[PDB]
Amino acid sequence: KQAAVNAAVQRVQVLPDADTLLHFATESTSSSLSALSLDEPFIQKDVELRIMPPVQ
Amino acid sequence: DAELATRAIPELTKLLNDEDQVVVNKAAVMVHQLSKKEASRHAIMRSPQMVSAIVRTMQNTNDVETARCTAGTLHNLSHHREGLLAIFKSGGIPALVKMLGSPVDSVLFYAITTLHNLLLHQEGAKMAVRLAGGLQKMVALLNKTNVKFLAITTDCLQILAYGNQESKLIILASGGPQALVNIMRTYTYEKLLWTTSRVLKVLSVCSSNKPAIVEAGGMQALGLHLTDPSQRLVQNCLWTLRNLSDAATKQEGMEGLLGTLVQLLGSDDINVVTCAAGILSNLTCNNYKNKMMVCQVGGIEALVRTVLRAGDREDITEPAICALRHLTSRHQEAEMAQNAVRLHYGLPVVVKLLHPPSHWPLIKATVGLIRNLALCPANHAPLREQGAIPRLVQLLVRAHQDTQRRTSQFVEGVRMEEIVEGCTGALHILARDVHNRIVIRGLNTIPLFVQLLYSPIENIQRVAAGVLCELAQDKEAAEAIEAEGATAPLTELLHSRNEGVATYAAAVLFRMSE
Repeated sequence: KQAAVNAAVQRVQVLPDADTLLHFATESTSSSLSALSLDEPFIQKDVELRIMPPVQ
Repeated sequence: DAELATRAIPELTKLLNDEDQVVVNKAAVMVHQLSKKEASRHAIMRSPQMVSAIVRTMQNTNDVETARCTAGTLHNLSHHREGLLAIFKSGGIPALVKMLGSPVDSVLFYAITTLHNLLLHQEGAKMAVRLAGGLQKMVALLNKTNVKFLAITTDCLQILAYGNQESKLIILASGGPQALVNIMRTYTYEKLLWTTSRVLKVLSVCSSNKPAIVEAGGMQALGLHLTDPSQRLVQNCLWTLRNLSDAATKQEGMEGLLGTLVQLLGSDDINVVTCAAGILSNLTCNNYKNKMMVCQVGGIEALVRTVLRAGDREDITEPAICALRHLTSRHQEAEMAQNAVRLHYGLPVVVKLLHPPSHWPLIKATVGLIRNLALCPANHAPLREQGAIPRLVQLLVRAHQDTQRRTSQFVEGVRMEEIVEGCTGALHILARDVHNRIVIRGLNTIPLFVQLLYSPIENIQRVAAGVLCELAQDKEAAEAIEAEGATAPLTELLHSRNEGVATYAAAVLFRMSE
């Protein structure tokens, strides 16, 4: 084989690259939702309810 | 009141258990008027017989005026602990779930507010709403128009969905993703958008809900709020978009989201930058169109600026460098991107990341980025001037030496065999420049390259025979490869499965004599 053809078989050939995905799974990492406009008087929730965090 | 109404309470219980459903209606209006007053509200609440009569009326009633008055009593009682416990003990939950199927607004408004308070403050309420089938009913109500109602209904969904696989699947099976995506691209009310993004955030970690939010146009819909004043909404959309990103690789019509994230890399907020860098690496993954678009909106400069700004913070650096590696290969604008990293003074920082305190996953990513940057001939000399070659050789040798003691696993999640392949592959491309070849050879790396032809890994043989191929074009170097006893394994690698290894093996054999 010649030098121009041997350097061509090498040039025809290519080197790739792999694109890897990064897997993120974040589901856990103030000021209450305003109450609905209803025909009822303003009733305040017990202190034990608005002081303590919701049941997990 | 505590004496006067306590004797009028068992009277209204008898009147609610009456056979004539006209007397029951008059009684429900009376109990309703008494739930308005504080003193008598406590009296209804303290008696289990009375509450079980109100619950019993509600699910068996056909009259609408009684339905609202009864659900209105339960609404008033739900502001109290003993009231919540009473509603729960008396089977108020399956009764309230049934009321979520009524056409009357006042009833739905009372039933969802009561169920919300129950889910928030009563233990065992979550499981009771699930077993009762309340999720199908709640998702079905996302077609409504009152913004505050939607915000409560969406919060009920969040509380129920959080950490529970079954409830996430019910939401999905009942058209949840589409109904939630509709809300983001329609309403302006902040409390609704924030609560809706939280449900979407919870749903985004489920492997089946994830591709469904994507096909519902969720990426673009969450993309609409990244410019909003409240940071809690921007941040929740970002965490959701980040979770979804590894499944949105094939999604079209992403121009806007990509452009906004590129802009977000410049914020002074650490969490915004970390997320935006993470979303960009995934959306730049195997999608040539996204790669081309990110390069066109000033993405390369933005990412180089991000890495400079980050320093030792790998939460930002790893996805930013991965984004850069993807943008620097397999697309029409790769050549431009390769030059842009240099033109935006990116090479000094990219080479710096190959050195400690940087951990293994970042180094592996940086090596792959350098392989890509080395494809551009205008990067051949500046990469040499930053000291990339002696470090790539140092990384290669130490990694190979660890593979030799482990002949007779993972380190920080990376096999040392991957660092060998990566570094030898980066040197293979760097070896296209004549001066780089002198440097590589001067590092006494030829005896190592010959040893790498004997490895059981096909990909290491390919890059080793490849670097020897580029080095062998200069006669003094080819003679040194021959003097290392490379003729025997390269002749054995001529018979290989991979045509890439065999071509390189043949080229060195030719170059060593002729």
